[PDB]
Parts: sequence; C-alpha cells; structure tokens
Amino acid sequence: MEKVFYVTTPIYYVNAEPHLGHAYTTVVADFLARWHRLDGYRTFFLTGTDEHGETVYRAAQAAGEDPKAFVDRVSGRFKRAWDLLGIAYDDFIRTTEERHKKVVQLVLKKVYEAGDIYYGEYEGLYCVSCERFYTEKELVEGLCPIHGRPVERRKEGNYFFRMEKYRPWLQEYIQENPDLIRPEGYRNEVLAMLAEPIGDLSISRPKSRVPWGIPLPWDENHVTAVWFDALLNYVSALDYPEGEAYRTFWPHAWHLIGKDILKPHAVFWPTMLKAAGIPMYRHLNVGGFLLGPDGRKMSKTLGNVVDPFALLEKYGRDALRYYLLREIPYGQDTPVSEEALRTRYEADLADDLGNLVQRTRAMLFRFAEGRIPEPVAGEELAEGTGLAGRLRPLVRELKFHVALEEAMAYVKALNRYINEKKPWELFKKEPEEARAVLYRVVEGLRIASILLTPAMPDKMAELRRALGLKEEVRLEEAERWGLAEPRPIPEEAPVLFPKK
Ligand SMILES: [Zn+2]
Repeated sequence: MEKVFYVTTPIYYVNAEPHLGHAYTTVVADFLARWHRLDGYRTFFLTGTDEHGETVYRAAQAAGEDPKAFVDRVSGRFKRAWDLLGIAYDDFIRTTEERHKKVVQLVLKKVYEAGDIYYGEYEGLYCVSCERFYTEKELVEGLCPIHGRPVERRKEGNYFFRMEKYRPWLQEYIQENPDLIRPEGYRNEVLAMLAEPIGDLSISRPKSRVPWGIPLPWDENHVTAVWFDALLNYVSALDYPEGEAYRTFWPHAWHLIGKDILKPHAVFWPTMLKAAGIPMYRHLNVGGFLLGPDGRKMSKTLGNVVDPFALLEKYGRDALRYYLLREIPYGQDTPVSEEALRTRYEADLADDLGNLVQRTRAMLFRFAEGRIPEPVAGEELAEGTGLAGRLRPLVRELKFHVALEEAMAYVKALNRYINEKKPWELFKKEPEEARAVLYRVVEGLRIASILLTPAMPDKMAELRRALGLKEEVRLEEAERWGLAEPRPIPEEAPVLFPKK
C-alpha cells in the first residue's frame, strides 16, 4: 500500500556459461532487493533463464538429449551460480513454464486483436546451416559467424509487429520522463535511437524452421520470436492478468540490464507494453562493461577474462560482492582484477573492519569484564545514526559505490576514535570513561554492520554475533543510538575476515 520494491535482472541465455557480467548485474539487483527489504519495503526480486529458440534446441540434439530435459539441466548452472553468490531472489522464472506460455499467448492475442500484427515476407541473407537470417553487420567478412562459409538470400513468411506505430508515443514519453532511463548517458543514446524510424519487427518464424518455443495463438504453425517471448517474463512471473503479484509489483518495476541489451529494453519492450495496454515500467537501470585488467573488454583471445567463481573461491562470497559494489560505479565501464579485489579486501575488510572488531573484542575482555558496557551518549559518533538517511537516496539513484564509501568512512572514523581516545589509557585513572568509549565503538559497529548487510549478508551477521549483538536487523534500527545491549560477548569468535 505504501512501500513496494520490484527489481528484475535480465533472464539469461540458458545454455550460456555464467560469467562476470551475469554475476555483476545479479549482485547489484540483490543489493537493491536486500536494501529495500531491510528498509521495510514489500519486495519482489526476479531473475531467470531464456530457454527457447532453435540454438538451444540444436544444442540439445547435439548433446543427444530431449530439449526440455536439456534446459532443465543447464538452467541449473545459473541457479547454482546464484546460490554460490548468495543471491536471495524471490523467483527464478524459466521461459518453459506453463504460466509464461499463457501470458505470452494472451499478450500476443491482445496485440493481434488490436491490429498491430500482420503477415509479410522476410527477405535477406540466410545461412541454411544455421537456419536463420543474418544482417551484413552480423556476418564475419561476409561469411556466417558460425560456419564461416558464404550465405544466400532467401525469403520466408513471418508475422510482423508494427512497432513503428508506437515510436512517436515512446519518444515523447522518454522526453517527458527524464529519470526513466537511469544512467543519464544512456537516455541520450536511446533518444538518438528513437530519432530514426524503428520499423516493423518479425515476431515469428515457421515451426518448420524454429520448433522450440511458444506457438502464436492464431497460427500454431508459427513460433514466437525469442526476443518478444523473453521480455514478457517481467510480467508473466507476476501472473500478469489476474495475479495479485502483478497488481502489487508492476507499478514499481525497476529493470536492471547491461548496456548490451539497451535497445530491446528501451525501445522494443516499451512498445510491447503500450500495445498490450500495460503500464510502462518505472526505471530502466543500465550497467556498463566490466573490463579486463588491461582496460579492454573481456575476451578469451585477449586473455584478460576474470572468472568470478575463481575469485569467490579464493576470497569468498562477501569479499567479491563488496568489491563489485564498491569498485564499480554502476553504468560506468570499469576494469576489474584479482589484484584490485585483493587490495580492497585486505584494506577495507581485513584491516579497517575486521581488525577493529577483533581488537574491540580484546578490549572488552580487558576493560569490560568481557561484555558490552552500559549505554552512553554517542557524542562525536552519534552522527552514525544519520547514515541510513544519507544512503537511502544514494542507493535509489544507483550510487552504490558512494553509499559503501560513506559507510566505510564511518568505520574509519570508529578506528580513528579509539586510537584518539585510547580506552587503555583512560582505564588507568578512570575505567568508567574507558567503558563509555568502548560502548560507542560497539554501537558504531552495530550501525555500520546494518548498512553493509545488503552487500555482505553472512559476514555482517557473523560480525553481529561476534559482539553478541542482535543478529537479524532492520535499517530503521541503524537510525537510533544506544540500542546495543550490555550483555556478554561470545567467549570465542573466529577471525571475521581471515588472511587469504
Ligand atoms: Zn551458419
């Protein structure tokens, strides 16, 4: 009724091996979802896999497996990847699901009955071996990018969608809705796209050519083009028509994507929505490329590919998540490297945060009978309660890196305070004063740990446990001072961020 958050990631080609790009987009969507859940929002986080098309079908036959059984198996790679990365999604939609088929056909019908679909002839360069058309731009030296052999000009009957009909509306909508396309730079890129005619697009191909997919409701002899099929996942996962999920979350839809698929989301998708009579989404948030160490786009031929699972294996889920969120301004092409993750890990996590927790524990045993002291005013550290309010807008404006920098700045402030006040000296002439300074550091760690939870869920809970603090938290708790209770801390606690 009041606070609702809906975020989606693109559904990935089911047969593609999970890589850094997939990992990044999903981790960002997870941070957003986790953050809004923490801030009291009714949240829905969607992700999934695109499993239709002749390419996957071919792959299945190649492997000598039934197509459905094939996608059931390979989709597991993404599910395992998300499990490994600690992604807490609410739903994992697969385009083979029955509910997806029903929504796609129901939407196709509306658009059909609305007069935006006609039968025409598709002509162009064709590779009979790939059984698909190719634009000169797709050919590699005028040859099939797959078979590396010449292509021929063929014709094929296809049903088409009158997308151009909606260009005028779309151009005006984007012009009137300045914040629709998030990172500013991409809005201009899309406005440039909408400048020229966008024409009509093929929305189907004969089942004889593409046998894997959703049939058109008015012609079971044709299969819905994968582009159209995949995009509707955003509403089919909400059971669009009658689903209460659709009524609840669609009005707050936030789509996260890599710039690679900007056109389909900023141009195709909006016209489909308008044609079907579905409200526009609230925001399209465009991410940039994660470049290799050398600053160039990642590619095997360049040998600058960075494996996210190798990094996760070596440094751990939390270290990787924190690094991707802190080091990369969302939307800005940025180089990534193990060395950068390592430095970030050792500096920010092992030193700044981890060691502070460890020496706080030590000092609590030395000057506080191994427990949290009685609460006292925060004084110079009370400002920590203002961080949540400062970070909210940052997070919502996709400035995750700035949000994390400010949270860590407070952590550095806590370190600075101890070395400044020196409770080990105050204890000499006045222990009570030493216990007051200690309480302030513990309460500060509590607040900071809350703000960082969406980035490092497991490790922040472990930090909380290490200080005997309430483990499950709410962002609102980070806005009040004196909540840490004077209870005993665990006799022993493992090193929060161990050396790697
Ligand atoms: Zn080919």
